[PDB]
Amino acid sequence: LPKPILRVQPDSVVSRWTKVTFFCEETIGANEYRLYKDGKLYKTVTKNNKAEFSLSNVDLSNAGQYECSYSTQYKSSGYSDPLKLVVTGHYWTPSLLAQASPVVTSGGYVTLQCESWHNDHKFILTVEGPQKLSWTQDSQYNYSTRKYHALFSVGPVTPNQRWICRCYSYDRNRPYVWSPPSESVELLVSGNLQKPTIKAEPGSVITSKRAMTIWCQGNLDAEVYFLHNEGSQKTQSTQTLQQPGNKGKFFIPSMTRQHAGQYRCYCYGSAGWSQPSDTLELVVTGIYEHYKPRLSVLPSPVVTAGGNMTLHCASDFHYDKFILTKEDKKFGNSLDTEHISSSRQYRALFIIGPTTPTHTGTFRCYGYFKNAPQLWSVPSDLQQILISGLSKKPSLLTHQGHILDPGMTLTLQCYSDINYDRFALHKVGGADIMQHSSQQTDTGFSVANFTLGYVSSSTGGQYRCYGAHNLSSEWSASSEPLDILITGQLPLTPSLSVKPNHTVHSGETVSLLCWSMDSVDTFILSKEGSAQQPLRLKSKSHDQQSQAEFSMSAVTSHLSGTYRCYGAQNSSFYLLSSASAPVELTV
Amino acid sequence: PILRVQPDSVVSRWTKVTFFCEETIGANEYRLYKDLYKTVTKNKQKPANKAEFSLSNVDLSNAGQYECSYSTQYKSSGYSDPLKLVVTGHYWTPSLLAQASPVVTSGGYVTLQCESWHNDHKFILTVEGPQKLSWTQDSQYNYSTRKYHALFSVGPVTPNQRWICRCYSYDRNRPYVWSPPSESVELLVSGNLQKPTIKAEPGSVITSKRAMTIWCQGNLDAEVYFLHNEGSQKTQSTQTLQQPGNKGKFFIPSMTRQHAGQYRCYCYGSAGWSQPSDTLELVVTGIYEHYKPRLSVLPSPVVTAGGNMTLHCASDFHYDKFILTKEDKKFGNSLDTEHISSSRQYRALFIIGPTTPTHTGTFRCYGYFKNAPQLWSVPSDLQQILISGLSKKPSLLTHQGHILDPGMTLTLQCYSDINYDRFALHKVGGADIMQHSSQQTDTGFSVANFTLGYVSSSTGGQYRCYGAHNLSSEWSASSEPLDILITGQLPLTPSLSVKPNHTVHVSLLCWSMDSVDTFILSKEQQPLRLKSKSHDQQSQAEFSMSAVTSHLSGTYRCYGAQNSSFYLLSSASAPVEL
Ligand SMILES: *[C@@H]1O[C@H](CO)[C@@H](O[C@@H]2O[C@H](CO)[C@@H](O)[C@H](O)[C@H]2NC(C)=O)[C@H](O)[C@H]1NC(C)=O
Ligand SMILES: *[C@@H]1O[C@H](CO)[C@@H](O)[C@H](O)[C@H]1NC(C)=O
Repeated sequence: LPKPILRVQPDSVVSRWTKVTFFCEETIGANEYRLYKDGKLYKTVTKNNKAEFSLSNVDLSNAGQYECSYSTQYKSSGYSDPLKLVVTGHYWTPSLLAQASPVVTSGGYVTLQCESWHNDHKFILTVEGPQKLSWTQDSQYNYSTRKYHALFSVGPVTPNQRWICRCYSYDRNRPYVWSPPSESVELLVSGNLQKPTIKAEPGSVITSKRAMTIWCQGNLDAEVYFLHNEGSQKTQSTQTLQQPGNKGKFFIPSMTRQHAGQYRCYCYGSAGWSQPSDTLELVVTGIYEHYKPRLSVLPSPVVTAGGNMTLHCASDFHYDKFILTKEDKKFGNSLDTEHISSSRQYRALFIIGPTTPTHTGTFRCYGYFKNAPQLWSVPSDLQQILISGLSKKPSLLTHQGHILDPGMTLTLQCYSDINYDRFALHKVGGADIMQHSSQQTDTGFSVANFTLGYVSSSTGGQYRCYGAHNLSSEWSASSEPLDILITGQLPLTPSLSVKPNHTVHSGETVSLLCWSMDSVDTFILSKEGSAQQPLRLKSKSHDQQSQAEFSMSAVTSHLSGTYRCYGAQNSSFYLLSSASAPVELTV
Repeated sequence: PILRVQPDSVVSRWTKVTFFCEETIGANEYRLYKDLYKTVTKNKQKPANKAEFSLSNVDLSNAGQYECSYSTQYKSSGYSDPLKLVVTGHYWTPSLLAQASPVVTSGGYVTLQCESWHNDHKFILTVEGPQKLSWTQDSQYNYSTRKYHALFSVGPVTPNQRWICRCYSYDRNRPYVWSPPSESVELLVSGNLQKPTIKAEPGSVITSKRAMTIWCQGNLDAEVYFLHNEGSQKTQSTQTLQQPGNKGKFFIPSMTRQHAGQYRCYCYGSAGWSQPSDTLELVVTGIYEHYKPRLSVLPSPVVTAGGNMTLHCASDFHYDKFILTKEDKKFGNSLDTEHISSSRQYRALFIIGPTTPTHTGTFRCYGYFKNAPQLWSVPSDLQQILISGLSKKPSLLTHQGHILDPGMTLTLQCYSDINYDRFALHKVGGADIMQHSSQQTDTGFSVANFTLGYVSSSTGGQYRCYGAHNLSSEWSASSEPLDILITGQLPLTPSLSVKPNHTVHVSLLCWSMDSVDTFILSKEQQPLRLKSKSHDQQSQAEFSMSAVTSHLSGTYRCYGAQNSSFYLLSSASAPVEL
């Protein structure tokens, strides 16, 4: 019979009072297995090819050499190579933990629990001060954690003394006398002096794994600043930058989940403790990366001053609440998410009161859950809001004509008699807003180049322009609407007709007509170099053909003539048909 | 003075006590202050110089803090060190007090002390819940206060259960026979759920003895909101307005010292406790009304956008710090007070970075001490700041003429081509700024009439004008300066002369024997300035024109002025008609 193999989990060197299991692996199938400890029968396991020997809570006596044997009814033969099980004792140093938090109001108590691995009857808590205060407690035994502990209630805490606690344990009459001390647990006292001002230089919202600093500047007689996280964390700083005034540095290399939450600066000085700082809430983003939210604005990203505006942030994921932020700073408050039964979206409408110039900026929305208020989602694609104002209306004129072809490039241009430092272009129905600086032309007024790429079907619409000053943050009023029309998209093609003679006199009249057998809702007259708004007429169909009369009264030589006519439908108000054969009239 | 008690400060019940107020000086009257309680008058006619305050048969109500004052008729000054008078009861009912504060972090302990005046050996602390938790402690005896007490450490506190503690006392040999309970002390748990938003409708800064409301709106699954003052106070509200959402009402009839400090809203609901609200700091003003501070601005109450500006608030009293407020809201932070050794003033300079339109408003400054950060002084006389902007320059014209004499009323008028909703007038060197509504004249531009009272010597100066829009908070640029000149202030009167002919188809001269620095020509129009060259001890000035037109025909007068006052003119000069 082949020799068996004995395994141990965990490793052969185990700490005291920890469960261990002996695994006896054998390829043959054995009716029973026998574990021999130091040459004596210790255990016997029957059935279940591998058998286990569980030794929960290993004591010092259980340490030694072990052997496993496997047996069949017909024969047993093999003894395994012995594996030495070694038990390691525990340290005598006790553990001192603020059972609630180091925060204490003046004249109050904070409960501290001191645990250790001693059979010692009594524990001691001492405070580092001119007078030495001691508390003596008996050791209680917790059967679940298998550890001896004792709770202390230090106090009453006076706001003039610095409280640093250390724990000791001993027995009354044993040679080893006292145990080594625990780690110093310092209490945070809510004094009566003036509160320090806590700030965050990068901001209160930081993406994960990035650096940030937390500084609180308080009284000039301070000595030590404490940065207490409400997630039960505490950082201590003594060396503070003296210039200018007392400023306590707290640096975090990379933000994680354990660094988010509310923070308060506690301050001890020459005149005692001080009132705690304001609750600065830190927020770590970059979690929940899969479902990025999306934000949009109604009715337009540019609204008049003092008007209704509703921002809409929704996500396919079941977020609990949505929070809006402007720039890197929090904005407004949190709103619950509403589950639309149809669109499968969790919605939240950020209704805003009468608009103010302060609302102008860059908005983002985040998603998070109630159980983790400081763990936000990935930021959403930014949505820029620009509230208009009551300044003088700039003018938006277009080189190269209104009605364009796909193969030409349009560069929009906005100017204003008032010296505006910056101009903004907006397309009605769009979301993005383009901002360009203004250059001082020789005529003395500002001019902004708004370059636009190759004209495509999307480019047609309505463009408005706004002005602003450098120091100012309030934008101007809207500029007169600008209709950009795109030709050559609709298959239908109209035909043009002229009523009278080609050579009309300086006072003659001409009613022209463009008609088409195919259905056309509106017709548009175009002039060569039509920098002017083309004339739009609805179409009245006497025959199966749609037609429209563009009457001309008291024509002049400047009006050389009218050349092409275009068709349009109600489905797309500003996407025009192809051109009609040109017709040149001469006055 | 020193206040003595016989017997000791801790007296048995129903026993007579006497207060001795010993003072080396002789005082006409004595006043005992409890927490004015009694007054004995001895106008030195009485032999003894010390007065007694007999409190026969002391009950529980007499316990508290006591102060004695001694006064001379001409002055009173001294308060004595308060001696805590403790009355000891014999009854069974115990008292339960949160030794620190009801605030608890989830999974922690809060120490509660239960004291009583009985010889009961054991105390019990019970929590009001479905599961019954009990703590049994032996009574420790304090020999100083002669009262039996026992400390309890309730916990661990779970953020899912509502913790309401009541204390009982009993005897060891018999159980189930408890004494009546103490007042229910409910712990405030710092949960992990979403934090409520705490607000104050009137504001965070309120004058004393006035009413205010504190509302915190949190989760819609809440049940009870707790408003905990960091001065160890707690208000509980259950009935909340359902529409719209859960809103907890907290009303205070009159604000006092005990209502100031930082407040936080703790919230318990169906899903457990929640993180406490933000630390809303309440401040009660109207205290220290004796020494009102004063605030001023340099260089001018109207500065250009993005410029240096320093606000100066000082007071004769030794305040620790000064705080600036805009409107009813706090602004900036606190600044230490600097004791100027010469002017006996405690100074604080509020330096402001590059100006922003948000700084436009109404500023006040308060004084307070470090030991009481929420007890501020009486508000100072307001100082209004109006930051200018980059809008189009308005125009400033004056009906009824520029140069006026006293006993006349001047109505200033400011217009601008841009539709401005509101106009503001400023006088260079002044502090106040006048704001008027705008009138839309038929010409298409806005116009504001700025009425000025009876013209006096002080009223002369330099007035500027600014424009604004309703929705906007950014003001316009400055309007061209307007110099107002006052006639009839200097006794000397100059004379004018014309050389050629009465009927011109010419350099004029205004002369004065007395020393005169500058001369001012006036048209019966922007006045003309002439410097004086002193030939033969007389001052004179020639005004050349190099050309003449029909419009220039008129009556021209000259006034005198000195460098000491640029806008205080002399009396009128005899007319000369061209
Ligand atoms: C704004 O755009 C125009 C063109 O889009 C710039 O230049 C003018 O271009 C037209 C024809 O394209 C010429 O007839 C003009 O003579 C050009 N003007 C000048 C001054 O060269 C114009 O310069 C742009 N503005 C700025 C500040 O770059
Ligand atoms: C066309 O115009 C010419 C002159 O321009 C005129 O003589 C002629 O009669 C006109 N004919 C018609 C048909 O209108």
